[PDB]
Amino acid sequence: DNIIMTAYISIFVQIITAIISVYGLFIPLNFKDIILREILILELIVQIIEFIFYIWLIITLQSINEDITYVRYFDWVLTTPVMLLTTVYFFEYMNSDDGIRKKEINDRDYVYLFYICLSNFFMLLIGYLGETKQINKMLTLFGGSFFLFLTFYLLYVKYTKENWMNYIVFYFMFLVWFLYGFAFMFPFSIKNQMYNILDIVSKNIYSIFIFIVILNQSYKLLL
Repeated sequence: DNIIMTAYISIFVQIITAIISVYGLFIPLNFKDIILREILILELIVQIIEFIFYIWLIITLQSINEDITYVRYFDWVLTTPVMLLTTVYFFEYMNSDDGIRKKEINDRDYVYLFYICLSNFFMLLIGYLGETKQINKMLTLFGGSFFLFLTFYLLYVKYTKENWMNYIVFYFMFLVWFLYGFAFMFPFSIKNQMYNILDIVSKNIYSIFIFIVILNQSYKLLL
């Protein structure tokens, strides 16, 4: 019953986060802060895919007859590249001397951003092969972890600066994504409970963070 309970907890946070995010879109922004709204729009698009998966899950769990963990990959293969792009946009926001927008970043860096998303795709493909038992768990863990490390290395060396604001955002995200790999080791129920709660942290906490940064930047404009 704890897969269902953790799914409901995840859905609860998704709904409240979506409401917060929509109000966030309409907060007026100073010039330098425009990219924060570009990030929040993409986080809301991630939420649409996440929500469709979670409604599918709670309906499916009524009559589970097979191990449905692999179905998460149809969400992740869409959401995780968008989340890596929004992370790049947020690092560029933090670290850039004057105003920066996603078009400037995309137009400049599309090849490198492709590399990041291709590394991430290989991580997911290896996970999917392990989840569907087309390769053994040990090969899945080692190959998946290799591409997780490559993704986060490529992100670090291009987009971070050496300060504690950067270390918090980078290492929080790295640890949370690593813990999806940790979950892979566990039996059906425990693994799926872990994913249900991890999604709150990887997706919804990120949205709430961006909302609070917008509110902080814009508070004086609002009042």
